[PDB]
Amino acid sequence: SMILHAQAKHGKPGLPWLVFLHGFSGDCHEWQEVGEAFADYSRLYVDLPGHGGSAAISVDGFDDVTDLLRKTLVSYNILDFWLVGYSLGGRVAMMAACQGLAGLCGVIVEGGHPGLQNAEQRAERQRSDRQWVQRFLTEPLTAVFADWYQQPVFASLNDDQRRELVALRSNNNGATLAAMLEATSLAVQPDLRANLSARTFAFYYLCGERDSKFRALAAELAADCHVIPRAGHNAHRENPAGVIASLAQILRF
Ligand SMILES: [Cl-]
Repeated sequence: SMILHAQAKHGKPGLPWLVFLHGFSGDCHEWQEVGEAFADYSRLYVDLPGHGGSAAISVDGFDDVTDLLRKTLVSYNILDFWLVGYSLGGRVAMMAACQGLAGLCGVIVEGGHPGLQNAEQRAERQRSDRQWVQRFLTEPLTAVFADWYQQPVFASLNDDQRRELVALRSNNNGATLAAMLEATSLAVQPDLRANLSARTFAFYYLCGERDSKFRALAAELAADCHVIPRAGHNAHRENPAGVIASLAQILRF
């Protein structure tokens, strides 16, 4: 059966694995600047459905994604690991941990939304996301991304940072990207605050000093929050030395 495309790097045999999950439009290169600091651990850089080398892999919902995740982990023979997810990757990570994974130590989430709290909020999100879908599904990505990185969550960016990101993300497939966006929209995602608060596994949170929206969301979660200095929503991209120190504080204790 099919499994997610991933890049594996081996570390010491007695340490767990660091399973890294990128955000929307990203690929398995997202966490590599950070991940490579943890030379003694094994690392698995995963490509989510519709991204990188997993572009052709199609999913309907989160269930399908977490089934691909369970199967990928089994193929790589990962029995002991941590799930590290950024934003979209952060949400598939929380979703996967709550459904249940064999040999999970803990989940580290960076700017991952734990879910909307009412049917009205979900209705707004579904409307706004369906707009984005058609935009990715038709229009040139190079133009769609220019608007994508102007959303309130990316406010803290300067135009120089924004130019680079639009250039990096434009190298993608809009149809597969749109199908993923649809399948895992925050509108369809349950409110996992209860399941996380149940404290079924170790759970940590990171977000940038400048990520006002997710700093706020963290206050609602039963988890430690590491606040990355001089960084925004994608804090590992702006301050990797900061994010390494935070992950090290957690993993090496
Ligand atoms: Cl990003």
